[PDB]
Amino acid sequence: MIFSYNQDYSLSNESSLDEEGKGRVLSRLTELQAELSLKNLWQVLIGE
Amino acid sequence: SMDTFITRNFQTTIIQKAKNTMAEFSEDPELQPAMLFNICVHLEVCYVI
Repeated sequence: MIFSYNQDYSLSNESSLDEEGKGRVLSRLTELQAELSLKNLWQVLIGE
Repeated sequence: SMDTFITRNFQTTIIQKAKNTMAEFSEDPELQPAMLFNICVHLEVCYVI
């Protein structure tokens, strides 16, 4: 079950995860990434 | 500092288990925030699911 911050994902099985969690996960990821990029904490994560 | 951010955003249990994971992998949580955050998110998503 692969997920990303920019609304991109890859599920091995389709019926394993239905459309509700898929929303909350991407929402949480995007919200977090937003909160990080908002307070300049992304560069430290992207950095080595 | 993300050390504050993670405290604000994530729960206690996540930080505890994440730090326990980083402890078991023999790594300092405070000296490596990125890994702590990655583990925190990676651990949170499971619970979210």
